[PDB]
Amino acid sequence: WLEGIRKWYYNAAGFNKLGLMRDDTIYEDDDVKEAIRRLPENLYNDRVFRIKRALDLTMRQQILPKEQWTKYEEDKFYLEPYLKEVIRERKEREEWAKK
Amino acid sequence: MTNIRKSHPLMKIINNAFIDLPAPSNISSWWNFGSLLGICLILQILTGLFLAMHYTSDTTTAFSSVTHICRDVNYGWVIRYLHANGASMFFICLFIHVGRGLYYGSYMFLETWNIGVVLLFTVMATAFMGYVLPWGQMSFWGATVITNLLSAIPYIGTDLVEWIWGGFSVDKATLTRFFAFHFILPFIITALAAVHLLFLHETGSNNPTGISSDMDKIPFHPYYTIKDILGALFMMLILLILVLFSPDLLGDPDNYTPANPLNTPPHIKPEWYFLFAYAILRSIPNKLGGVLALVASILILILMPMLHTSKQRSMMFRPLSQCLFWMLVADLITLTWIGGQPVEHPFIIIGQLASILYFLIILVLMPITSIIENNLLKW
Amino acid sequence: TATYAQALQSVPETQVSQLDNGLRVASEQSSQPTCTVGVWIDAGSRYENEKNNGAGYFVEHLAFKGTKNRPGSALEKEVESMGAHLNAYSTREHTAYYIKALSKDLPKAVELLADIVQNCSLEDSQIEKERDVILQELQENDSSMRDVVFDYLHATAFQGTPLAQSVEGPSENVRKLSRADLTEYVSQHYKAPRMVLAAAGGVEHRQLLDLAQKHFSSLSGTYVEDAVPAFTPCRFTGSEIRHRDDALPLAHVAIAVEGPGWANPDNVPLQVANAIIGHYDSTYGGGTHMSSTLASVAATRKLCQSFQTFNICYAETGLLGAHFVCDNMSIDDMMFFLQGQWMRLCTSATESEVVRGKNILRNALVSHLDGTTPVCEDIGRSLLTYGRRIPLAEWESRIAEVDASVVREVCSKYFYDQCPAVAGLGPIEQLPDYNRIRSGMFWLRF
Amino acid sequence: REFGHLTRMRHVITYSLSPFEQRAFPHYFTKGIPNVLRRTRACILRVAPPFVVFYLVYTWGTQEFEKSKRKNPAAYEN
Amino acid sequence: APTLTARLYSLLFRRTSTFALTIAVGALFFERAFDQGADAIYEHINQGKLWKHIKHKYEN
Amino acid sequence: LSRFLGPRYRELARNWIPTASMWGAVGAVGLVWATDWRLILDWVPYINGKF
Ligand code: HEM
Ligand code: HEM
Repeated sequence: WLEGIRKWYYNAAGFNKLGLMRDDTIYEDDDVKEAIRRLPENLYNDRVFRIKRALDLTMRQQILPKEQWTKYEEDKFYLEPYLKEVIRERKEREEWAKK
Repeated sequence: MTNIRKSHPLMKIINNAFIDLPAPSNISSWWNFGSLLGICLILQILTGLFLAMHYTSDTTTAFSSVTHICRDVNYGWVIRYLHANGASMFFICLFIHVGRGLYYGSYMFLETWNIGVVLLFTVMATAFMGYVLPWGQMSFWGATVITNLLSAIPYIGTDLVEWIWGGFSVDKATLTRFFAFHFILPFIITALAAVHLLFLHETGSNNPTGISSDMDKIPFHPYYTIKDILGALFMMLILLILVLFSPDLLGDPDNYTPANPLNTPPHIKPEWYFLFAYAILRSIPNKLGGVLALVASILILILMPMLHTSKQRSMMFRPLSQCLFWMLVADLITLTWIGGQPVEHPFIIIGQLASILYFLIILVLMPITSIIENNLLKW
Repeated sequence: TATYAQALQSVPETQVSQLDNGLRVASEQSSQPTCTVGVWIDAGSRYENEKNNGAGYFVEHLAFKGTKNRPGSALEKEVESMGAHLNAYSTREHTAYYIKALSKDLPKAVELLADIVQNCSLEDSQIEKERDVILQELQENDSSMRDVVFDYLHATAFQGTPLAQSVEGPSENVRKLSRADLTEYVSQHYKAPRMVLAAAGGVEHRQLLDLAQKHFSSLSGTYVEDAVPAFTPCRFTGSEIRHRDDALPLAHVAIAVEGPGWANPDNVPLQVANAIIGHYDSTYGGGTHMSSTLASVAATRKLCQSFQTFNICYAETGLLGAHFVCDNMSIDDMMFFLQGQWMRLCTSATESEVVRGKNILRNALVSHLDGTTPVCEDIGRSLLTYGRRIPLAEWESRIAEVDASVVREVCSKYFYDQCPAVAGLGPIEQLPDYNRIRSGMFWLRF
Repeated sequence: REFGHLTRMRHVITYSLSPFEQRAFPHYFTKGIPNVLRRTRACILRVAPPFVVFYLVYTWGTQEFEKSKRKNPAAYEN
Repeated sequence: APTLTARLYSLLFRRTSTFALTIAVGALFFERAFDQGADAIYEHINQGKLWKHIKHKYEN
Repeated sequence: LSRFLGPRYRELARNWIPTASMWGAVGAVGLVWATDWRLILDWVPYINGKF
């Protein structure tokens, strides 16, 4: 039901077409930058290569072959725990600042 | 020894600015419109300086001076129509540029975006004052209405309006003032462009994907230089087609009758670029409300960064936001069309609906849709 | 389940008694088997003129070097044989000799202290030996950057005043000093009304008083030919002294403003304010998360190796400020942040940081007054300065009275739009010119 | 932001052939045309519909305005 | 016993806000006073010549 | 916004409010004087000697 429309949006958004994953496309604010610098090196190198390949594909206005597109289930939110921890720590610092 | 390009101070600045500036490899043709704006500004400055060598700003001689430029001056017609159509090309490229900024989330570069809004205001003022200079019927009466719009401001109001007019109504003082201001403003625009480029270089350039491209950067000199030259050639193709094949396509014919303060032209409309704001103004009946709406139409670009609720910078991977963005573009086209058309029964309601939809799309629909998208992507 | 207030109430109370000659005998009694008995004398460099400056340091140097009753080796042998530790410290305002010893050895310790204070040999050969040692120690003290920058701060802040003089004194005075000058210094400044006998630990006040009556009674407060030294208020001059030595690795800067006297009530809010500003060293573990904004920024940007805030108080004036060691290219930034913190406390201090500062001050007060040596030192210094040992309960009440309004008031009075005194050492070229430093002392917004 | 220290990247290998030894227009039509059609197919679903609405409104607005200008016979009837 | 100048500092010059307000009010009043005084001086120096000095003869 | 809706921020606000009011007074006087706004100056004594 909801998973149907979410899967629709996943296909509608093209980051699977470029071989990217959802966390690769997040906007790099300060929290995102801290989360990135907290990534383990394997995850970090995978991220940079994915983004480089995507930028290359967009440069030539081409898309990755259909079999190599990311799968909605296979997509893994590598950055989510680190980003959540960064956000939680920032929230605590703000809360201490409040009073 | 050292490389002169790196070492020498002025050459160092030029090198970092244009030669060896790290640029993303994937920026598309939409990014060429900034360099196209620069070329348009330079062409306008040269063209207007050469026009001013033959233009006298007195009301008795202004229209006769433009006729002298068109007829007697060697290749004067080429220059005059290059200027007139270059203004339209400037505004086309500005609209496309701001559209690119909205679509690809380039507004996150806060200072660059704000300096850009300031530049848009300056360019619009420059064009509005410049259109008065030929002193045709349309020039005089458009100036009358647009300056009379300022009377809606409470208190200062009439005082400010007459101060700008230099008198009770638009007259010789206003024409000369507009000539002087139209001369000086492009140079301020040129300086603000340098400020704009500085702020952008602080943060680099955004890519169509919207993801940081520090991993994939290419030197500007060996690539985007020839790309921008190709874009400039295409722009010259379009502009020269306008200048030569259809010289009076984007201009109202009623600017060729000398201005008569005692007779209103059959229709009073601003130039095509101002038409959407003219329609927005006409939509609201109250004068002060119309002026505030006209100001807000442009100032909403200031609020655009604050209204960004999506987790993805660009709309490339936001299909619903893409649909809303193209609805906004169609709405702007509709507003232009309404502004061209007279204020009668069919067009009044269309204009009101278009204005409401424009503000709604920018303020409420786009942020809510972005939030829905984030929820869809399991954020 | 004793509470902080109850604990303060249960603190042993100092009993002060005065011998007829004017010596004040003070004691705080604890169950500890070890006691620290010391004589605090109200003599220092601030009571010395130009020619005799540094005589106090000389007398301190040779005080343990022999007495008429027991020769030079004898005093040391007695002190070490009973296991006691004998130590002396000389400051610009105070001079003290204290003995750490077992409680059962209190009588012998009092005897030795009386002999040192009164019957000092000042033998000429020992005088020459101590002259050589003191010249060498001046050369050594040149190396200690912190001491040098603080001496520069005193010189520039209190120029033309006796407080400017260093405790050790100029080398020329050291080599020119004679036995007559040292004897005259002892006769003039070591007087019974200006001395305090203080003890802490396993000491009975009655026993200490009886021992004092036995030994210190002969010492008199009469001045020969009625030549009575008279205290002189010292002017605070806003000035800048820069010893630019780019060879030095790190730059030391000390900046201060005139502060309250010892007895002025505003010391407590100012100490709270300084605690709010805090102190930082590169070795601190807290780093960025430390509450002090200056410390946090310094840790984040590695601005300074160390920075600390000091509240030096003398009888009628004081130096209030901070001392920070930083790289050559970070001095301007650190000065900007320090002055920003000063102005923020002056203008827009908040309740929470005030509570933090008060708690830090309470902990510092209670922690410092631990052990016989610090307790005896506090007793002697409090009797000399405050005329009374302020009990910890009184300190707690005065701290509790402090609020954000009080901190803002006192900081505006002492820190805002006031000309500062700056001393710099090392690669201090980036240190802002005095006009910029003075401009930083006020905010155009406020 | 100089070229040397932009970011940190590890174990990425790129092979690039010279401009002179490669064709400027490799398969410009053979592969370009199918790629354009693919790009048009994806984009036209989103870009076009908003503009289609404008064409309807433009047509309806022009027709309605012309209708208003035309005389109402009932007004001059009787 | 604070002097006048110390009183002025502690009242208006200590904080930049009161300083600026003082500057503004002084500006207004000084403008008025200087204008009046200088106009009086100029009129007196040019007494008998200015039209304002002779308008009454030709007026009414 | 919710970050700044805190008691310490209220304390800072109270601390800077008199300063803000003084700056507002400076601005008002500046405006009235620069424009020589007669509406306000009319009441002002000995400035009413003009106009
Ligand atoms: C005379 C007017 C202007 C000139 C000469 C100018 C010039 C430029 C140039 C050369 C660039 C480099 C990137 C590119 O060319 O795409 C740029 C980028 C940019 N400009 Fe301006 N521009 C003007 C007006 C504006 C306006 C009106 C806005 C916003 C309302 C604006 C906002 C931006 C933004 C957001 C970027 C970022 C582009 C990116 O992310 O790569 N500019 N501009
Ligand atoms: C850079 C942006 C500029 C824009 C957008 C601009 C725009 C315009 C426009 C729309 C007109 C009216 C054209 C017509 O209807 O005939 C005009 C006329 C004129 N402009 Fe500019 N202009 C620019 C720069 C300059 C500069 C730098 C000068 C320097 C002298 C200048 C001098 C003139 C003169 C003398 C006229 C009157 C001659 C004529 O209308 O043909 N312009 N300008």
